[PDB]
Amino acid sequence: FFDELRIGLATADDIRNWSYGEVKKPETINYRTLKPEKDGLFCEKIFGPTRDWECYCGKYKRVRFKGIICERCGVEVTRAKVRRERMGHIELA
Amino acid sequence: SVPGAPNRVSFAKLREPLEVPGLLDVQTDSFEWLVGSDRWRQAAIDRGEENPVGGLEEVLAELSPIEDFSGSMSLSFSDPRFDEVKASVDECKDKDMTYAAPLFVTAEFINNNTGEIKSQTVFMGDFPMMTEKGTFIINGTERVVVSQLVRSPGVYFDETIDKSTEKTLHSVKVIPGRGAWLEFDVDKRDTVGVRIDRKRRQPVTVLLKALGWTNEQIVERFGFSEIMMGTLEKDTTSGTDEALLDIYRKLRPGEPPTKESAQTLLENLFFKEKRYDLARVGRYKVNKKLGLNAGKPITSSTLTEEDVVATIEYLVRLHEGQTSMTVPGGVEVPVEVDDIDHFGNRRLRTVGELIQNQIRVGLSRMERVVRERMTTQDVEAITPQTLINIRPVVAAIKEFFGTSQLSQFMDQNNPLSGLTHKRRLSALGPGGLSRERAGLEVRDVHPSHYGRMCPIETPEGPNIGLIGSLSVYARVNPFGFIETPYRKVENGVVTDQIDYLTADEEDRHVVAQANSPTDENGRFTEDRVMVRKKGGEVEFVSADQVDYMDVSPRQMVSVATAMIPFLEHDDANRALMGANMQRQAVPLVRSEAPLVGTGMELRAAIDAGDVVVADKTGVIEEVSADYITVMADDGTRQSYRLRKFARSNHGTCANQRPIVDAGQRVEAGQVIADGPCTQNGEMALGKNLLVAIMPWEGHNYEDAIILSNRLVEEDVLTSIHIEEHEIDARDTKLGAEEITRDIPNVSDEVLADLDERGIVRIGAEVRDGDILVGKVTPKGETELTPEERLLRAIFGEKAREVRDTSLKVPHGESGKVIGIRVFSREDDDELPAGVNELVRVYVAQKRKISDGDKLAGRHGNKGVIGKILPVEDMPFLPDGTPVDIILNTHGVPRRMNIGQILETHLGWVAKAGWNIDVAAGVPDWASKLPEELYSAPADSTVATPVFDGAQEGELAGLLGSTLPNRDGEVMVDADGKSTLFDGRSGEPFPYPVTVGYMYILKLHHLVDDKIHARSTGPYSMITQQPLGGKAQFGGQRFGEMECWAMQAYGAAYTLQELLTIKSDDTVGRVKVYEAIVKGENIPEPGIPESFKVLLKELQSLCLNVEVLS
Amino acid sequence: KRLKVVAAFQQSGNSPMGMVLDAVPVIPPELRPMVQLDGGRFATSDLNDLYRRVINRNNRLKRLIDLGAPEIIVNNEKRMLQESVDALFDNGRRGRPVTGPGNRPLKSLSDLLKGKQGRFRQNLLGKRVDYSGRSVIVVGPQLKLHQCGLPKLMALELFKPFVMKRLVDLNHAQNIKSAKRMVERQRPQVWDVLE
Amino acid sequence: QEGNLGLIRAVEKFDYTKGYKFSTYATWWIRQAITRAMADQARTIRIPVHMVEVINKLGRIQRELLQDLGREPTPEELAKEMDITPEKVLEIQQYAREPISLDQTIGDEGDSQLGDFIEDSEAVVAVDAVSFTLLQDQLQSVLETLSEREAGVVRLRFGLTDGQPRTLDEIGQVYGVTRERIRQIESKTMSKLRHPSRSQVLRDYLD
Amino acid sequence: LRGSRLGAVSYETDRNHDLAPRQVARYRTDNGEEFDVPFADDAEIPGTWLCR
Ligand SMILES: [Zn+2]
Repeated sequence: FFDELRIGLATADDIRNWSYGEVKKPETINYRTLKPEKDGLFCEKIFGPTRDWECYCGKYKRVRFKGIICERCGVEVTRAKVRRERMGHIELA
Repeated sequence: SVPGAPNRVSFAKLREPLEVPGLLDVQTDSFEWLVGSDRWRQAAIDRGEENPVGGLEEVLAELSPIEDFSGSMSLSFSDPRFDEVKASVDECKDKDMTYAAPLFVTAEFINNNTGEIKSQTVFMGDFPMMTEKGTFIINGTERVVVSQLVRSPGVYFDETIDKSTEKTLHSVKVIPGRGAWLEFDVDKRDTVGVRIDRKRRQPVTVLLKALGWTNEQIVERFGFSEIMMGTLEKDTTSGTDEALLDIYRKLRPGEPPTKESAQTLLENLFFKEKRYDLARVGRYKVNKKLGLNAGKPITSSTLTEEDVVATIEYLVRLHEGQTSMTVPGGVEVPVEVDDIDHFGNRRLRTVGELIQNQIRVGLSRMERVVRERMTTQDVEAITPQTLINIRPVVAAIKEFFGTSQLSQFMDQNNPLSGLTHKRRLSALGPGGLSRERAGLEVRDVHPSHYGRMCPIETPEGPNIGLIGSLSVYARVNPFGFIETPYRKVENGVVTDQIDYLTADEEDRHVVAQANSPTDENGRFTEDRVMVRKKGGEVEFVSADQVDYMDVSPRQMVSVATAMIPFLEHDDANRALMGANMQRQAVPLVRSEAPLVGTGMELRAAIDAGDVVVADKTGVIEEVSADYITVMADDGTRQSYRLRKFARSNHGTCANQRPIVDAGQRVEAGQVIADGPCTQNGEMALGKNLLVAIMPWEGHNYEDAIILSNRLVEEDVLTSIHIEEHEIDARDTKLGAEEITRDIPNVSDEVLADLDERGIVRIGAEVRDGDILVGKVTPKGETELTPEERLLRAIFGEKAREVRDTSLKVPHGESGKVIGIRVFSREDDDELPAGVNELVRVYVAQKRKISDGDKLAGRHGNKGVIGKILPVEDMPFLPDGTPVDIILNTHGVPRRMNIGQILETHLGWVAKAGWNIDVAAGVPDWASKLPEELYSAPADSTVATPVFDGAQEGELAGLLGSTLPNRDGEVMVDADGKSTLFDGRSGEPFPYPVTVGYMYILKLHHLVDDKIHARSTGPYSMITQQPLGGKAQFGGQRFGEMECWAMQAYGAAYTLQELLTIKSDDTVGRVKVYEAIVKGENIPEPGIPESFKVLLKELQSLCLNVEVLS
Repeated sequence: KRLKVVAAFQQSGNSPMGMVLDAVPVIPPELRPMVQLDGGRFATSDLNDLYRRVINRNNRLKRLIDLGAPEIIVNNEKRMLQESVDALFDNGRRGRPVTGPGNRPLKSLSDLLKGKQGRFRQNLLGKRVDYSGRSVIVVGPQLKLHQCGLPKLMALELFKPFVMKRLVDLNHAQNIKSAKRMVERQRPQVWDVLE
Repeated sequence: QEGNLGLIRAVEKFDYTKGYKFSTYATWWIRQAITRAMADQARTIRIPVHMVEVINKLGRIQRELLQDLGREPTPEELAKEMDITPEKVLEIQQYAREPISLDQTIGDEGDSQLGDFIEDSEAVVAVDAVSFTLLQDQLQSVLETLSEREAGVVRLRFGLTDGQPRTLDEIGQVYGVTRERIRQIESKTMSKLRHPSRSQVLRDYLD
Repeated sequence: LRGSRLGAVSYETDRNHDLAPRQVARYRTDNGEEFDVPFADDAEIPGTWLCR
């Protein structure tokens, strides 16, 4: 439901809150095997999986598990549509 | 003239003193000049020219001699060569490779420090040699080069008034071939401020002081002017170094000035060929405009300081307003302001110069690279081949054809379309009028277009005016100015000397109209003759005043506009529309020449190159549908191959067929085979059929058209169309892609017409969605869903690890496979990198006319097909023949094209023979009718030359003197009307209706390929919106004005549905589809992707857009 | 004027700290995707480049502070970091714009919505829609004022979902996919349902 | 800046005791740092140092060998001097590829973009989303409810009820039967269900 | 042309009333903040983690 749209000036804390991870590395995708890197601009750990309800290490690949965060690579099994819904932040020096 | 021309009686009353010249000379002659063919030098020499130079030889002579920084050694180029084309035209086109021939230039090296010299040939790439039909073939596609209209170099005197102060100021803009421009000025305050470049303005006195002339010299030659009288005392500077240094600082502020570089830099930008250059044309124009170097053929091609002071002198004289002036040493010349759109300074650069520009750029870059590479190498073992790297020139030539906006797919919709594409003139493209600006003022007709550029033929889109076709009789002067022929006339007598004149040189004389009368000797019968005059105006003058005359009435119209009978009875708008539409006529299965037409239809075909012609007189030996053979009279045998069912660039059929029989004695230049739109060597773009002008039950309301079912039964308007599908098999990182008959998840009956190698059989009929080529590709996704596992375990389809990505017919296309081609890396075919195999399949289909098709006449009367009616529903003449087409009456007068009525009446006169009795002499209305027109048989053909056609009196007499039918009666009275019987009720119509035979076309804007619609299917990735365009399931666009209309209706819910559910609501589309399939209630729409993406963007910009409730 | 500017912060709750940044957000990847095209081509939005120009210049700065480099080095690094962030947010308002291969300036975040293209001016004024068709029009003199004639093929394909629903309802097809396949080839016994 | 880093690392090794000049020693380290950075982060896709090395070798050889014959070297000529076989050379050439930008404007106007006509291969198709549900309402709901406990094995064997497929013995021990008994009842169920009389309804999904 | 995303789509039965048992752990960070992570039934207890 929509009543009005407010446009404030975002502070540092809001920017930190909007992000589930920090981009600590400048690579986009691996030149070989064509997958996102562990800390790159396309990392699955930050923006979610690229395959529906799958995992980076392949240990979890079914809707049998959803919302579970993997204990070895950090990617949570969830719909792939989250990759257009989650943001990241860069902490400036 | 033409041996095989069918006898077509013509209404022509005037005689032709000059036959129509070649219709493709503009392209071929320019190309021959570019390559410098000896067969072009032989003609250039005849023009009284000594030691003519080819264009490429000119480009090489520009860089001849070459030198380095210290002139230790010099390089040189000369003598381009051409060995032979790599392959034939047909082989080059079918092997989708590029037509070209090797180019060799002989290079020479001289050592100044030692005197050692050497020379050898250097391979300088492969040059795309032109074909005989004036086209190039690149990557298996035929392309044409369209000339570009531009502003010629010279001095442009101009004037303008000031709105605020009502003062007039003058300027002299000078545009060079290359470099930086400059312009004089006369400010309202009398300050003569030059803007030497995009830099700022200063008085011209400083410009003149900076080079040579002192303070006391200026008074010698300009001691009769007021503005300079004031200027010589308004300014204050006597030191040449100061003026030089002042101009140096203002030109390049912030740089260290020196007393020698001050002269060095100014000389490096106006008076040196390596930076600033005016072409051969520029010097000619400047010299004749100002009278300098009268008659001298001097080769100078860059500014001369004498001409600059002559320019300021001319400006001074013009500001005063004197009629003429004279430069000391030159000749007397007139003083006037120059028109910028006048074709005396607007010039067209053709294919030759367009190619030469790119060659020049490539050679310049190559010269830069070689002058860099020279330094490292030694001075004994060095050779030109080691020095030169031909990469830039070849790369730039190859980039020109494949990327230049002036290289265009040839419009192979019909022979006339291609013929009028090669002769097109364009103002757009690089180096011309920027498409963003597109000034509205330059689009209108200027009085100099007469006989040079057609005023009727232009695109009807936003490109109106900017693009037009060349005239029929026009030829291009070597300088790039369009000439036109005129008959020399003398003291009341017309002579046999035809002279080509340019616009400027024609402006000096008086030119009379062609239609004016003359006696047998050539004397003017009438005392006062109507002529044209210098202002581009129409006046009357006595006999003594006349000085020239036009060559023929058709001189001012192009080829296409010339093929419209009774053009003078049609307004310019409808004539333009008809000329444009004549280029959209699709060829039919069987061609039929118009019953009534111009005399041009013949040549427009022969010069189009789509009709096989005899190369030598002789006898036909053997004739076959695939090729013809002829035996010359000098013991020589020639063989011509005929193209069959070939695809055109636009999808039509480029069929050819013979017209000769064994034992026929042909003559040189005689048509042997017909092109797509040809019959007996005459252009046949459509069909002539029976038409009656009358409204009919509203089915033809608002310019719609009604057709008899006969035209569908006997395939009168059926056309063949061939599409070309492709698919390439190429490797991937999970495995290679294979072409095979077998593909997963299909029945064996789906593969009925598939070879063992996957490709469909030749001649097999393919429906929508059928398989043309089976191509499985690696998938490797092993973890199938448990339900699929169970199903595949139940049945025999255990499992597979590959996809079914086969090539399938587009949803909407169907036909029969007429051909297949396969290219494979297995035999080292030139497959572009990254491809293993490639297969092309041709699918051809016949198309009968149907509802929604578009037909038009030659007079801009196009319409859709509202209804096709049974033969028994059509109105029929008393003899019983039904009418084929019926056109609404109300459209004829308001749209204002009466030429179609005369066309219909003369078509009836031609269909049924005519004869006029001679008892009391010839009838008065037939006093001037030629003898051969007195009597003609049935189903004859007539020619009505444009601007010399049959006057309405002669046509009325012909209507009144028609012959009867088989029953000895006349169906159409002397007024061109006949009674008609209603096919529905049977009662005769209360009043007579006008009937005849009209020649109609079939336009390529068919309904068979424009209908499309979408329910649900593929979308766009990034935008999450349904994609559109040519592809299947192309969605429609709900623009902004549509939203405004919905808002005005107050349709809040429908607007939301059209904006969220049906466009970009990813979670809503599936739910709506499943609700429809289940019949449940439609769920309310959710948040569209657009708003979410906008919110995320604004958040990314560190703006905390928070939604409130 | 200075009052009209400052009073915005007065009693508005938003402190002026917002206009000094300690962390720069990253737009979700799908709005700057890395797409594999046919033949192995990859395509990616210019944003990915600009972001890297930050993550690089920041990272090196994180190193330069560790090494204790002279004042000049660190000052230059921080100036480059500020310039890179400025280019990332809105390119071209300062100095010359950062350009990619050839001669073309990269599109920044502000360019996504400020120019002729973008959400506000381009993407929000109309969009493509499903369940729609187009075709030439002809005169029907036999029509009532509230009637219009539609081609058989267009109407069938456009009503496909309702057609399948009714076909499966009347036992002509055992399931939705069977009705779909039947409609694909326009089987004769569907017109009585389409009507 | 990277040259400055190289200078720093040079100064932490310049040794006066050898008598050499600072410039002579520091030039090498400056080049090292600058080239390492330029090969590490000059591409959107990071081709590692060892791979960009061989890529540069291939590029230089291709550029240089042209003067020997006047042609751009092909895989045969390149392999004849790179000491590697043509297929590896092709792989290297593919690996050296770089991504283009979607924001380029195509169509002779500044209205369309390269990216508007990108068809999505992952986009959900509604019909399938419906069809599967129907199958879930036709396979699991109807055909399963025809053999009671004999059909119960299919629920665990194929994991239709949970998604975890089970081995024979693993579902033999939930009841009081051996793995081979589970195999036998599974064979009975497969024989009975595979018969056309019931498969006629289920076949039409991918017949 | 057809575009790819290095991903895929699946449509199997989602639900919430039947779920695998989470094992929830919490981690304290050197900056003073705390976070939570739900793990699977494997009963693993990782000692270290990298947080948001
Ligand atoms: Zn994992």
